[PDB]
Amino acid sequence: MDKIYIHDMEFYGYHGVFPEENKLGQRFKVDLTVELDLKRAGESDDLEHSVNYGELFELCRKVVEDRTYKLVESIAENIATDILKQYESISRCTIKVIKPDPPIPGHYRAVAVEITRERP
Amino acid sequence: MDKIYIHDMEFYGYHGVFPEENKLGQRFKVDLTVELDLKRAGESDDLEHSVNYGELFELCRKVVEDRTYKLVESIAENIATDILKQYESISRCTIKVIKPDPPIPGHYRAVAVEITRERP
Amino acid sequence: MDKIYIHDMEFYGYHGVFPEENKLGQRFKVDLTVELDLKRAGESDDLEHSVNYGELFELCRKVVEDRTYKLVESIAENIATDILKQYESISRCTIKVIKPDPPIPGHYRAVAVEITRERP
Amino acid sequence: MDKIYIHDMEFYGYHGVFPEENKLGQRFKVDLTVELDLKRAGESDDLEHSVNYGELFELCRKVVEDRTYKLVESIAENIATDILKQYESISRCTIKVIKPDPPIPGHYRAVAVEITRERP
Amino acid sequence: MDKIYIHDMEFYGYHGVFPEENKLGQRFKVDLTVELDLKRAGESDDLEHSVNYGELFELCRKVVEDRTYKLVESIAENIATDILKQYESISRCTIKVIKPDPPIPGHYRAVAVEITRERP
Amino acid sequence: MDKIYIHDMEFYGYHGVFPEENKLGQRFKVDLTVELDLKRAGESDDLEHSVNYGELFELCRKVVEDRTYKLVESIAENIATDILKQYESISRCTIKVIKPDPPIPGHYRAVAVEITRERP
Amino acid sequence: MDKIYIHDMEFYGYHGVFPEENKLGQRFKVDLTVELDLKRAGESDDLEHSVNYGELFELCRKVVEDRTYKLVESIAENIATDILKQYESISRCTIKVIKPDPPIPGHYRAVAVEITRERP
Amino acid sequence: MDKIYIHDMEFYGYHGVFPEENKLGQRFKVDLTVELDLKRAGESDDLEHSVNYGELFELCRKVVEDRTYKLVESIAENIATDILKQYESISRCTIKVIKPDPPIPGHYRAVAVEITRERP
Repeated sequence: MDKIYIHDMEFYGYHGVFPEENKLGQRFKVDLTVELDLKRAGESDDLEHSVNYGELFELCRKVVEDRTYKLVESIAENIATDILKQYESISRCTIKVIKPDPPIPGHYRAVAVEITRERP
Repeated sequence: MDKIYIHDMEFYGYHGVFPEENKLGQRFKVDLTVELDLKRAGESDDLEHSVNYGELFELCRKVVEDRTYKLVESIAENIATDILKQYESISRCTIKVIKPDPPIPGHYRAVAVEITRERP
Repeated sequence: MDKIYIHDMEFYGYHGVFPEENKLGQRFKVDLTVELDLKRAGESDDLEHSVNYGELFELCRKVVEDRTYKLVESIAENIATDILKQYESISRCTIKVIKPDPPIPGHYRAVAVEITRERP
Repeated sequence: MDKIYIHDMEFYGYHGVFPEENKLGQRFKVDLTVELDLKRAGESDDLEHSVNYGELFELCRKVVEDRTYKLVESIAENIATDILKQYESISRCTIKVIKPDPPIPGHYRAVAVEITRERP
Repeated sequence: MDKIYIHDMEFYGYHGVFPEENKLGQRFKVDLTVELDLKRAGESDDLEHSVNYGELFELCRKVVEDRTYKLVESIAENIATDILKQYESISRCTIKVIKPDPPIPGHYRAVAVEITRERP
Repeated sequence: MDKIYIHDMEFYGYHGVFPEENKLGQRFKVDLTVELDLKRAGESDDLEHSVNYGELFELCRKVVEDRTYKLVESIAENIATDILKQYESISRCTIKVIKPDPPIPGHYRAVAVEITRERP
Repeated sequence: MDKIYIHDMEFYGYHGVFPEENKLGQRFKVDLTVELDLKRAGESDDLEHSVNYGELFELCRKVVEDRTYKLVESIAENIATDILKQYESISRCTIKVIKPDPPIPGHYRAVAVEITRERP
Repeated sequence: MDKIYIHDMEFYGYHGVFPEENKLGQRFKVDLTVELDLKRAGESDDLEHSVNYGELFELCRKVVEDRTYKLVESIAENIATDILKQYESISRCTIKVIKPDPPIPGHYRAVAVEITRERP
């Protein structure tokens, strides 16, 4: 189905299991995909037949920056949950939450969680 | 099925919902995928058994640069529509339209719309 | 299904078919994907309802750096095997092992092996 | 199924429709994916239960550099054809041939053709 | 002399000569370099003898995001001036203010201004 | 002195010694640096005391795309000359003209020429 | 003079002023440059007349990973000092210590310190 | 003075002190800069007054791929020497020879040597 993307949103949050992460904080990145039929929007050039991605950004901003969880998994679930609650037009969404600088002695690009959620 | 790609075409257009975007303009990027059986072209080395991607580029150039819409969704729909009208050989096409520098206070790589279209 | 990623882990190992590779060694990179239902972890914000990716990293570290095989294929199989043995919560995993600097006179980015493994 | 990759092989060839491309030549890039069950190779650490990707590279080198076609589509077909002829172990392969610097006045990253081929 | 760098700070600001830029805003990037004797700090491992680069970031964040000018030149002049004003130990500084997405119809990576300042 | 940059302007031109290049064309890139006192502009926030870099882009776009030379050296000389001719406040400039895709059989990122010019 | 470089060495260390950084750790990067006359080595193809850069790496790995300081300035000072101490043929060196992921709430690529050292 | 660059030439060579490197080989990269007066060439658009950079590439390809040394220092010395020997108009040159994949157990981007040469 037609999809809207928001690529590589960068936030600074305080999520983590260690209390030392809650004090220091670190970068968190989010990739967003929402599914929805967008033919009526492109047919009509009318934004009410689509979804404002500027709001989609503010949703992820609040979950990552205005809150503090232990698991990045909780970030993905609350982001996806809040997407499906407020946009009935969206049928399904895939949320990827990236932790690029975790306290994992080693060498890597990032660790990440990725979920797909739809309504029952 | 066999596919032709045109990766990361960069245009400068004036699409957007805000009138201040229509005056200033901004970058727009398009990723194109068309589906079509290309065995006969590779078997014969004859361009009429394939599709000239140089024309495929000019199609996207006109829709993004020679026109001004409100929604990038309308860019993807008109690009895909004009592909399917003029190339009967193409069975299906996926159009991705990227807005890398939208007026969204925040931090991200881009927002994008992506559709898949075929004939009825 | 919900997935955990570990992107682009870089190790230095001594795997290879040529004995001259076993003496010199070279870079090896691993991309990891594990499948598992992570709703209960995001619902509860409790790490025991998910998998510690810091351990997931140490698993790949041992297979690539604490051992020496002939084939990178054996790296992917042992990494995936050791994932499925120790985490019953993981249903399926996809392992990609990258050899970026092989003794292949030519020009390329990398050669890689990629497998998907689940329990019988 | 298990897969072997060769990422972003760079060659210099003389393929093209215009005679001016046949004289000047240009860069050509190839991404290769072959499908084959690699458990027996990783189980045994024995290269005869897998495929030498160094030969896989030389196959693409000859088709792109030792020959001159009109269409890049013919490059993908002959590469895939020669893969399936010489390696019965390979069940399916996907070939992507990239033309990064075509004579297309405009702005883009590349144009490319991508096919998937198996035995009848 | 010795140097401290703060590489590629990314902000969202509303600078610009045109009124449409002040309403819409756009990304702004800053590269910072300051010059000072760091030998005492490295020998003694004592921040008392160096400059907190977390403050240097806040100084830059202040000019770009807490203020709105017509010119990016004014960002560079006010960042620099604020530095020599507050840090006696800093002898010289080079400020580079990047406007990656200006309203210039064309194809480019960015435009920027760079200044170097010391005390008379 | 202080500096203005226009980083990685990308054009499509028909420069080249060989006649086949003039018919086919290829990408051309230009890095621009101009030197001038920017202190008045940053202090007063007044473009009257600086140089419109939107014009500096158009000057470069003029030489590369509105003209065809044999040498990229001629691009650099004509860009520079046009700058010192039109901008009294500019004391010195460095022009770098990149030919990323020349017809040189080989493996490389680009070839380029760079000149620096001031008034006698 | 002539120069040897060791570009973008990546380590994991526990440096930092805050106690939480010493417990958690983070990535540290180092760019190394040493200056020395290399003409004898290039003319004679004899390492006896140059410096083993495998040792230069181990010297850097020693300071970053075998030691823990408060300041990255101390990394640079101890790397440099260890170089001029052990390599008579090296006349001057420039050390740059990068902290890509400091606990600074904000958006940036990295912060770093850079020193240059010679003998009195 | 004015300059010509040949950026990131990639070769495959068999240089190295250890015998295992000579048997296996590895990538080698070269950055070239030559200095010369280019004003005549840019003013007259006449290659007669400049240097064919296609030859400069072949000179570099000659030393790296047609020869095998112990040291990368010898690559730089022989590339430079061959340049000042064959191009009277070139006043000075800087050669940088990159060994991206040396057999150093560790994590880094590359090691390299850089020399600058002029005539006595």
